[PDB]
Amino acid sequence: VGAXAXVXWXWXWXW
Amino acid sequence: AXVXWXWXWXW
Repeated sequence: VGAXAXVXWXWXWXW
Repeated sequence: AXVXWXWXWXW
């Protein structure tokens, strides 16, 4: 849950 | 993975 990879920002589910 | 909760920075 964050900026980078996963959920939130950057890659995966979000911005 | 990067900045936030989990790993990298933050928690």
